[PDB]
Amino acid sequence: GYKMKTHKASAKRFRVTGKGKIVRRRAGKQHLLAKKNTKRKNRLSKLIQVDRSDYDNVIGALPYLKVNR
Amino acid sequence: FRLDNLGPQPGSRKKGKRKGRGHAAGQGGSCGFGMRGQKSRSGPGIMRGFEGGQMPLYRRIPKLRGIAGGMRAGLPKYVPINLRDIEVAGFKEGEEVSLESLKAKGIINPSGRERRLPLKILGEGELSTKLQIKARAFSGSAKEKLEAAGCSVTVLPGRKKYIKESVRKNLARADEY
Amino acid sequence: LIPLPILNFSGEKVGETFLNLKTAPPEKARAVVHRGLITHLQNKRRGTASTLTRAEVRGGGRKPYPQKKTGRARRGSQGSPLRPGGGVIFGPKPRDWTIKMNKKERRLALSTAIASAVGNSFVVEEFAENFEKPKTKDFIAAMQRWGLDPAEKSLFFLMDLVENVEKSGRNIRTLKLLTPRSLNLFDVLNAEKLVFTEGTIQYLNQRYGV
Amino acid sequence: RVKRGYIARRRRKKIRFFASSFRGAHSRLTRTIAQQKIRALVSAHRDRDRQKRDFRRLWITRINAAIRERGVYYNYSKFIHDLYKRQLLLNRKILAQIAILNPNCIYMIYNEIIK
RNA sequence: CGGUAGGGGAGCGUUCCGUGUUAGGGAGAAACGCGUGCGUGAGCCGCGUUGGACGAAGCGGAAGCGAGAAUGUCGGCUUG
RNA sequence: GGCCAGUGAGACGAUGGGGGAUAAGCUUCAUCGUCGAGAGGGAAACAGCCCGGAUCACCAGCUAAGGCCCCUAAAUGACC
RNA sequence: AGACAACCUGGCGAACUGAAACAUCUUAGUAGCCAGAGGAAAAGAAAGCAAAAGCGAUUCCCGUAGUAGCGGCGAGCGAAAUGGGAGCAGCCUAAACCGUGAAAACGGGGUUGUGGGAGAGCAAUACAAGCGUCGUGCUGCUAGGCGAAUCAGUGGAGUGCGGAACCCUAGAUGGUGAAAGUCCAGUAGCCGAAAGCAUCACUAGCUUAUGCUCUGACCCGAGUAGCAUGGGGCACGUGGAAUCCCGUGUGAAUCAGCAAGGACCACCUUGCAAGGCUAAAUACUCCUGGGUGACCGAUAGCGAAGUAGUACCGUGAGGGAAGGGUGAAAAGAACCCCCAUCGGGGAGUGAAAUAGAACAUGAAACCGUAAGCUCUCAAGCAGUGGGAGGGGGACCAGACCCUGACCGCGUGCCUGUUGAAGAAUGAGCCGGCGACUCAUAGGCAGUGGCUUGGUUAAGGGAACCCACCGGAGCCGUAGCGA
Repeated sequence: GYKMKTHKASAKRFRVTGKGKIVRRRAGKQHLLAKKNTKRKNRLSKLIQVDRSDYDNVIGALPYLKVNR
Repeated sequence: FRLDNLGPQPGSRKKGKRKGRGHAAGQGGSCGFGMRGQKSRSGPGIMRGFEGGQMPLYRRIPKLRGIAGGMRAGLPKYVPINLRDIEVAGFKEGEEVSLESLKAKGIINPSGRERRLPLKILGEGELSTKLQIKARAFSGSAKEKLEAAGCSVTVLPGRKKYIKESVRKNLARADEY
Repeated sequence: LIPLPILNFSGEKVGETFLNLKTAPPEKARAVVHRGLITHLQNKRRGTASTLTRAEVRGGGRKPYPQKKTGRARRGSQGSPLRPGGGVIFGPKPRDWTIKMNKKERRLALSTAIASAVGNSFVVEEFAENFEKPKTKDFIAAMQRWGLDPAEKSLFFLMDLVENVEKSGRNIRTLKLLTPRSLNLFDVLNAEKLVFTEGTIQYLNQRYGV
Repeated sequence: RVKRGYIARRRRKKIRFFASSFRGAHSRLTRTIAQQKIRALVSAHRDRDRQKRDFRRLWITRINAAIRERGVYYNYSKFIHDLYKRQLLLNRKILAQIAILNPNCIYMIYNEIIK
């Protein structure tokens, strides 16, 4: 019948890492980079966990990716 | 067991709660949806992932890198098999190890790609019992384990790429010792 | 485990023919065979039921009277479901579902039903039939001599389905013949009295071993 | 799979039979039979707690009116002064009952409260 | 051990189905009306100079499953 | 943490203030009490004030707030 | 020619909607309109997929897969290849060449792809298969035929109950005063067609036809492909934009070639466009013939159980109802009285006449009549607690039921608010109809089945369900990085 469709606008932003947790790329990097600090530009260059609110929001908005909790 | 005396265990089948059948039932009246709003009205309601007019969670985050470029994603090109899959197996001292051996034994069950990704033997775990492996290429540590066990190790060349005769000529010119 | 006598047209106690099946564990049995039964007679069902919703009836798709200036409700259809002239809400669509039950749970349901069938003197046992002139009198006479009433709803099944017992057995209501081609659970869990043959007790031990 | 029923009429006929002697459309008319069942039962609640309270009040004023027949200024409070000093544990205002069912015996009660 | 919005646990009832061509039933079933009975209650059980052929319980399942509201709606009958 | 809801209109009273005219049962905040979601008693009646937190029964007793001439239960109580 | 419910093809072709606005997009090439046509239609026999390994026309199902992608990279849209099944079937034509005719045609030849065909020469004969008015053949259908086995007692009637017997190749069903294996029609089984239709098997007969060597010359579908533009559609919204088809304009090569393999070039691989035709699997019901139903039972089920698309409304397009059940058998009331009828009472039929034609059970609102208690100095959401007086049957006679002198207390119910007796909303009343439901997926919880990891989908099956196959796929086994 009707399969659920994977939301592509968040599948390109979120990712599972083996143990089963959503990670994400930090924002504020491809715009006005001289104005910032190198401390900021490698603070905003790493991928981190998403917090539990929007870890449980998009877990049902992106169904086919095997995330526990 | 007769047709009479059969009955399910408790907890196996709960009753589906019916809504709007009385306030003593639990979800009477507004059927458990408060008073008003989009959560009480009938229809599709709210898109999941929508922040109420705020720019959402997914739009404020930049796209993942190769998925931003549209580059083809990282994809497994072999079957990763450790030596822990080989010791716990019932392979005895005289036994061949190949694709159909690991399929027919009960270690790998490959279905989606029987055609593309052959095999690879990795390093974690030991292998005390010697064998005769004719499978695809190895890691350096797994070559150290299998050559440390004194077993017959054989790499298998899978496919031959098509090299153009001027590229094969330019590469055959490079044989200058 | 427990033996059982092999009867005939005479009725001696020759042979053993042990019935060793794959039983369900205790406290877990009646939920398993209840589950296989309830999907047997749930899967036996069919759609066969229909009703016309608001979008199908030949009632009006018009506004019968305007929105205001009339002391009467806002009724915008004559085939509205609030009005008993047609149109229903949430009635039965003709649904042809698929309730799948596991194989080795259903085989264990059959093995638990036949496993609980024997032991409480509900199984006597035959081995052969040779019925020239099939006429249902030696059938009900052998049925009487084996200790089975024709009205007490017995059931029994035979290998290879010889035609002269299908011909002499299909008229009495209380029993119907089966075969390993057509061995169900609901027809065999009537469980009043039920017999086997040697090809069915050794086919039945051949399949549901240990 | 039509499901026309009769259970609203037994559900409703029981409440119909409870609402007898309600003087008019409170005893005949269903959409008021319900709320008279309801209001009759809460009337039974508050009039039960206040029948405990109300009979307490009635026995207080009844034994007060019994004690005040002496003429000399002996109130109801002084009857409890010398009803608990002379150790009589909890006659429970049923001396307001034998104060009229046995007036010589309540005269023996009070005339032994004096001594 | 008060309780609105709300959450969880446990149950009653209805029509159909398996047992079921069930027990029972023109020696009166269902209905309709009745109770000095029993339950926390949804309800059960019992009685009927009414009615005239169906249909329990138990163990289970499935719902067009439960009414006092929608200027609801369809019939009947009031008020003035 | 997992699953899964509502709520996001508050109101008055005391204190701390701003707006006002130190006017509003006015408006906005900060801590608290009640109502909301709280029955009963006192307040004549009367959401927010005081006592007080209702599982149920009793034709039981003792009390808090508050009262003891009559309506309406208890002192036409005592002494300044 | 006209008609045809739905499916199918071709053309015109939206908009409300979703994006929380909206224009790109979606809804959607859906609805609608027109045309055509058959029981199926379309497509269909590689100028094809694929990737150095291979498959062999088209269609449909499971799967890959909600993957690769596409997209104000928003809302959303979403393949294909590998794999597993259902069903299988391939054939005619143009050109080069000979012959007749001023061409245009005609008759032979040839229609193929790790290339053929034409031209020249050598051999060689019959195996197999295709098509088919025609009539003998077969089964099936459109009429039907034979077809087993019991009485008696019971309150109207027996099929139910109790007592005595039997059939079964028949105990499916419908009816018969009442429920049936033995009462009837039937059924199981055995039979049966003058005539027509259909199913495959004969037949006078037409046909398909063969192998080798040389020969790059001659041919292999031209205003066509390609290109510059304007686009459409392939999941792909002009993007690197390929494949496919069109509008204007330019405009090739024949096999030593041309096209495709996701701009394009080189090599290789694959195929041979610019010519047509084909059954099957496949989708649906205005229907037809069988079998079913945890489908309905007169507010339901078709709108329609009678005049049903009827009465009625509208100029018209069109909208659109409602009304079932006396009995088993009318046995439907002879006759007498009231009397102009309608109706009523006797009598008669019936088991029932309180089953009388408004006729089956008949509830509530509503209207009444009779019996018990009680109201005309009385303020009240009509109650409730206490209960004066009175009445009724009674047996655990103290109990139970009905009435209510008087006192205390008590601001209808829902909605929905900070707050509703509210003079905020709603309902004249009574009875019915009337609302978190269904399909498919993700996630979690609870109960199971296996852990020699688990489980099948499509599909096959004694008509369906089903035993048993069917390991395709899916999930967990390895992660990190773009």
